[PDB]
Amino acid sequence: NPESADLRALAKHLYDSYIKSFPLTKAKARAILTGKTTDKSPFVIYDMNSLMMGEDKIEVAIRIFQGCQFRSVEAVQEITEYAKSIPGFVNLDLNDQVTLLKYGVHEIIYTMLASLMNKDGVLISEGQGFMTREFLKSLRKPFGDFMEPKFEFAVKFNALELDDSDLAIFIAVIILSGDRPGLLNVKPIEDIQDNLLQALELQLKLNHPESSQLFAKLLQKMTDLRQIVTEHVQLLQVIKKTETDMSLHPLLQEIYKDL
Amino acid sequence: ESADLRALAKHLYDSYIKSFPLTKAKARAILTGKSPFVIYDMNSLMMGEDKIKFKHITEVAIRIFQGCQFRSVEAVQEITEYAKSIPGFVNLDLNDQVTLLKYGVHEIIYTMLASLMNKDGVLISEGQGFMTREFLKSLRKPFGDFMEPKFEFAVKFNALELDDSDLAIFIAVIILSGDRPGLLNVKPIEDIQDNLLQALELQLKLNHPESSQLFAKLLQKMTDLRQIVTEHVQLLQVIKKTETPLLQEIYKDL
Ligand SMILES: C#CCOc1ccc(/C=C2\SC(=S)NC2=O)cc1
Ligand SMILES: C#CCOc1ccc(/C=C2\SC(=S)NC2=O)cc1
Repeated sequence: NPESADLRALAKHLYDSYIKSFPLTKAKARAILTGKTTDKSPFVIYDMNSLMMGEDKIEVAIRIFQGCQFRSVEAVQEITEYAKSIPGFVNLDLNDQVTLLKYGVHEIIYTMLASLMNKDGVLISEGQGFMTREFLKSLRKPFGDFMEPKFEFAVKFNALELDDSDLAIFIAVIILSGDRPGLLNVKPIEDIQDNLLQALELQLKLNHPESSQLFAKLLQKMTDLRQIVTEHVQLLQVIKKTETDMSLHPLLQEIYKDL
Repeated sequence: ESADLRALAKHLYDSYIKSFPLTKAKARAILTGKSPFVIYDMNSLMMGEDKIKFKHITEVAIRIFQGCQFRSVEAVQEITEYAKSIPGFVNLDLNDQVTLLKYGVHEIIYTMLASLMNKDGVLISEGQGFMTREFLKSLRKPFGDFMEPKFEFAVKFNALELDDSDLAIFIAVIILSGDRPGLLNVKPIEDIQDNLLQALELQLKLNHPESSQLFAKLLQKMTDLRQIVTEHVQLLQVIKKTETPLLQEIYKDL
């Protein structure tokens, strides 16, 4: 194990800072969704009466949507915290840091949203709740189509059966993309990712020694992420016209602006 | 048992060299002779941004201030990597690691900032530049009173004439402070620090035999450090009442 030991140390570092940056890991999500407890069982929201009942322990479609955005802002904060811990990220040009976050934040958000999802719904409110897929689809349709692409991607992506130690390196690879529009110094970004991609390859080979070409399949999923992000920005462009009274968050505004 | 303390001292020094590019020996060679670009007024600041490379290059006083905090973010990552090298640190509770770092990064940032400072100014941009103390004082209020406390601390601290091998163990001692608010398991933290304090005592007695109680005086500097940190966050909230997106999330601390 020559220089593979450096990649193992990098994997462990990213995983340690992953746990320190995201309070709801995939491990805790799967322990809740399956039923490995009686204290971690979520309250299930599936209709109007179960929503009103679940509003004790933390318009209707507007309220759910605003709740989504706030969770998204919090997620951007956590991803920012995690990004600062990627070796070399804070040593890059400041403009490039803003750019990498601006275009990577949502690909990671949907990637990690898969961890909170099954084919039937998605965990909410730090895992205290669980909103069903059909209830989200039953919302008034501009809002009813917002979560279905995330659910379809999550079904296909959860089949890879990645744990948190894999996802830490994977989302690090997403942040350090040298093909982002408007980057000033691409070469250093590509060097960091070259290291992150090596680390991810080794981690997937050791953690999934039977998953043939899991590295390639995981890399191919980034295509689906792009498509998901595109459909979302279009959907937002519809909501901005239909709902002239709803407010989009400034942080979310700066991310999607001129994307 | 002293051989174990010496092994810990050498280990922490090698990790210190690996983690911090601009060491105190490097900085002091620059502050004596080896050729940094000097920033002494507004015009030399303009020419500095056009010739070197920085992190403050993106009112002038507000810009200088932000470059203090960006560098602090960069510094936090270097300090984080070094802390992970302290024996026993990674085996601690994860929440305790986050807490120790959260409350230690400031004291360490100023401790090591003293290594880049003399009575006349501070090195910047990995030693490529040197911003004068007078030009920092000439900044408009409240930004002109931001760095002067750090300079006054660095003078008294540098009078101790510590080197990198001393500062490595000293920083490690700061991290393992068992009195940080919110710690869940103080016992192993204080155990590691008890070992680090022994290593620091032996190091100072072997490296500065003419200084009788240098260990005691170095410990006395921590009160001055916590005053500098405590009084720094005050000017930081007043700074939050004088500066009104995605960039502000990157610098959510410092
Ligand atoms: C249309 C639409 C979007 O659907 C969603 C999906 C997930 C959430 C997550 C929540 S809500 C809450 S409270 N805490 C969370 O994490 C909210 C709305
Ligand atoms: C009032 C005020 C703030 O004064 C300072 C002091 C030090 C720095 C450090 C820098 S800036 C750079 S680039 N590289 C460094 O190490 C920046 C601003």
